[PDB]
Amino acid sequence: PLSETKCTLKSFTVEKGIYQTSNFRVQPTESIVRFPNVTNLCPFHEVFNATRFASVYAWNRTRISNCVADYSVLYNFAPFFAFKCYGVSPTKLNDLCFTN
Amino acid sequence: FRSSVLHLTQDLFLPFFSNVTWFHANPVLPFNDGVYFASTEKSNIIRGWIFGTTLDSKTQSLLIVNNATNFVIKVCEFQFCNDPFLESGVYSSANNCTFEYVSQPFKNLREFVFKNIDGYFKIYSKHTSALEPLVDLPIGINITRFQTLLDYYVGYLQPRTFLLKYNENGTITDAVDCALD
Amino acid sequence: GLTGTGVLTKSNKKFLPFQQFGRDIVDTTDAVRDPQTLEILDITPCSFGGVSVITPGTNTSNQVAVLYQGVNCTEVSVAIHADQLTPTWRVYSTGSNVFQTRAGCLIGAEYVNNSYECDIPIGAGVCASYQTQSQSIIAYTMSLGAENSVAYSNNSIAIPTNFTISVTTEILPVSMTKTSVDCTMYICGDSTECSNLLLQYGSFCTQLKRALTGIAVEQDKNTQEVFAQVKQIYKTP
Amino acid sequence: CGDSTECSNLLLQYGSFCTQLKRALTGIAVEQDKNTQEVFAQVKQIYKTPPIKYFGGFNFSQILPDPSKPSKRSPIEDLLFNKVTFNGLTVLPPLLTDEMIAQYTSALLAGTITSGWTFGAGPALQIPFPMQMAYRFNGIGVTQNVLYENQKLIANQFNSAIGKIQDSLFSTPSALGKLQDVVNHNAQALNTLVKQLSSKFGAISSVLNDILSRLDPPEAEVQIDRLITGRLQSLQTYVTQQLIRAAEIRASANLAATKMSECVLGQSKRV
Amino acid sequence: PSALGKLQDVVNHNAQALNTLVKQLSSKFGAISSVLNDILSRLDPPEAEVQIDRLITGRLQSLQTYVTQQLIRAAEIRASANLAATKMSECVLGQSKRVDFCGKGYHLMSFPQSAPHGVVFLHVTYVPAQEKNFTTAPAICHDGKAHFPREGVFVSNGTHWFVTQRNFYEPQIITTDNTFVSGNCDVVIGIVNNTVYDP
Amino acid sequence: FNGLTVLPPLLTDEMIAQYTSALLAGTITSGWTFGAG
Repeated sequence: PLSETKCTLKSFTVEKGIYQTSNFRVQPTESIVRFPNVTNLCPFHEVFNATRFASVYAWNRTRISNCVADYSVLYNFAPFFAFKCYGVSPTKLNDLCFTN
Repeated sequence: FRSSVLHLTQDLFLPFFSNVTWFHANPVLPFNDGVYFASTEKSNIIRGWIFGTTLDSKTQSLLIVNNATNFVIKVCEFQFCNDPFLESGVYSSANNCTFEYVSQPFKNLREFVFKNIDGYFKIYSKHTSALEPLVDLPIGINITRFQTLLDYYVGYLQPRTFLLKYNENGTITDAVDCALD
Repeated sequence: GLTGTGVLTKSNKKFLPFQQFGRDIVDTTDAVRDPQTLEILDITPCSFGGVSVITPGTNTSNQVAVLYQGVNCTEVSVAIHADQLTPTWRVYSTGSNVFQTRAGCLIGAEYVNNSYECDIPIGAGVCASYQTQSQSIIAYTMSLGAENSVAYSNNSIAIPTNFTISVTTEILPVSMTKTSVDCTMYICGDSTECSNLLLQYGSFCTQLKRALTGIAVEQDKNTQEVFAQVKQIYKTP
Repeated sequence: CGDSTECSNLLLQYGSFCTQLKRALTGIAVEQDKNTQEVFAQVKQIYKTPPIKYFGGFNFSQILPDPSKPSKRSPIEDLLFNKVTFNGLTVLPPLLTDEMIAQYTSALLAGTITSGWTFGAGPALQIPFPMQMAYRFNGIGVTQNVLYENQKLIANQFNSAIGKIQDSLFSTPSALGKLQDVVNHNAQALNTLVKQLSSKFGAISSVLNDILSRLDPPEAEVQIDRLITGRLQSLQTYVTQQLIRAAEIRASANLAATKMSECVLGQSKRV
Repeated sequence: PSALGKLQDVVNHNAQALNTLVKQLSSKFGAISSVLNDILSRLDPPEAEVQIDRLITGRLQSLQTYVTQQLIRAAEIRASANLAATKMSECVLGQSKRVDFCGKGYHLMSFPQSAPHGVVFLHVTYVPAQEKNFTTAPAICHDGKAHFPREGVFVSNGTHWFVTQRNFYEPQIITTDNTFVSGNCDVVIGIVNNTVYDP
Repeated sequence: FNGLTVLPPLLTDEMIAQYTSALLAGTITSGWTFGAG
């Protein structure tokens, strides 16, 4: 601290007394995130666990809203699916928010 | 949740000592930035309200039904024949019904305050004072008029400034307006 | 979405079933709610303050002392043990001389039970000095003087028999220097394009010049009303 | 800025205003201690009262310290003490505690009741209180025999007038509003300064923890500059107001120091 | 050497203010450069008016701050000069009776001395010393009448009684020229009996 | 510098010394009579 006092006074000599130099702060240790929890609701596996998968000539459109998009229900089933996307990345999609 | 402090709030409130309209126990009533509703009739028959802009099954309207067992909300283009009455006793047809909700089930006063701002729809209520929020609706319909179905009162809100007082427990005790004196 | 930093402890606040967070008079967040447990937790800011250095003079010694203003040493010990303190220099840590005052914690000196005259004011009636005790730095409580008891009675009186002549000094300032500013060479400086832009700001230069002229005029009357009290010049025989 | 590194680099270009602010605050802090030093430290000896208290009929029990209560103060001092009630802001404790001021006051009272005016212009002598009042009676044009003839009446009147002061200062709570106004003015400025942080000066948000941690694009330098200027102006205004009030505080302290020397340590003839 | 620091602090402050004011010129307030002679002679595009406006505002603020500080110091110096002018008129051109105003003790005379941006006073005071204890009495009775001292106080060395002044020990014989009669010997509390001389 | 000028005082040090000498002479030769007539 003597060198800090010399730098604050900009001199090599210093008389007797008390001098303020800087401040002290306690730094954080770890991070904590507190978000919504297990109480959720999203039916999304209904368009995967069926038999009549909307025959090509009579394809059916199903809007899915008011849900929490969790792309982990396909791994619980057979992993024989292929996650081929166009224009969107499967990694930056997990942290997005869509309407319909 | 303030604690023992006086906060100055500027929002849409009901001005003190205003002109209210008294009815008995049905024309179209305008919806000007919220409508105040109150009823103290024991064994009330009037149960439900209608919100919309054309009310002829051409635009997404709002309809709610209240009873002593639950509270359901159905938002769609309900077609009315001549007048609502209180089951297909209030509407006749339905089309493009993609949104539906439901609420939690559970002298005497019964107050209600409606508001539609920023694409949200919230309603306050209290039974016997301050009104607490009950349920918010993320629906983005364009409400223009107001209509009821069956001794109720109708009042309009205005952007006035008020001073609220909070006690230790965090409840509103008194309020003071900023006009008329 | 609510971000911040602090210490989370349990409080006795009783929130309402539709409240999420709490604010105080100065509108700062001090209480939140857990979306998982629904409990009452209070937020307190982490420790901070200033640092002061006490030195007896570079020509006498090279030993100093550190003072942490407004903090308990129990937290300072934890912040020194774990690398969580902002000042990276920790030289006064391996010492059994730690004292707690009402203005903070002092590290680098020892407290004595004797009273002396205050030399370097620390705070809360505590001063420090540099005595030979092996010379070191000591801390003590400042004294007000020496106790004197007057012999009061019903028929007692004191009359002096001798006297003395004393001479004292006193220094008082009278005036100061005089300065003038152009406001043109200082702002733009030998520039024509910048000078055309200053004309839009008004007459601040006029006010500055008037204030400086008034100060310069007052500095002369200050001396005139002090040294010109006589009208004639007297000479000694 | 507040716990921020990007905003701290933009502040280094504005110069050394922080140094001037700290110097002004340190000067004010030193002046606030020297004001009390030049008022309550005019004596060098600590005089004490004798065990027996008989001064010819004058009762000073309401102004002398009471050894029963832990706080070594007089009942009037106790009444006066009982009737008078962040993010970079720190309050510094005073140098002299209340007990030292009480000891100074007790020493002044002892030197006044035991010596009178001799301890202020040299060594302290001893003189009885009636003979001391007889000499003060001559300082206004009244002969000394009036006191020797009406000592009992004068003592009764003095004891009644001293007792009336407690009732006069106990039923009126607004008698010491001058000291409360200073505390109120000092407390309101800090609250205003801490409230000024929740305002915007041409930016998208007012709170500091809303844009200093969420703004993605680096083009927010012009937005941070507005907040920097707005928060520097408030500090400058606060320092200016403090420097303005310091002059009135110094003037009041000088007037009090002059009165302490001209009314307590002697008898004045100024009307 | 540090006895005259009051006059040195003013010079130090006045020198530091100008140094800070001239140092403020080498700073940028949101521009591409800090020095004035770097953009005022090299800016090719004429759309840099805001770059000069920022510096103009930043320098005007410093000028206003300097002027405010000088205005405050001027009032402080005016108060000090008024106090000095009052002291020069009260302690030098006469003998004052104000306690602790023209020195510590009984003031006699003062001498002024010229100093750079100041003035020095040399106060001459009177301080007693070598006090002794005696026995005093309020008054005396001779023929049933109370005799009060005109100027002084009644003292006794143990056997005899004398009268002297309160500022110097000089015993004198109590005569009718030093006392006056007022009242009887039954009203004074703590009175003593003695003899009064009548030439 | 860059527009900073220091103005000299009106009275020189010799005039202040003469005033001080006149005050001292009037004090040592008259006392308190030279200030009231």
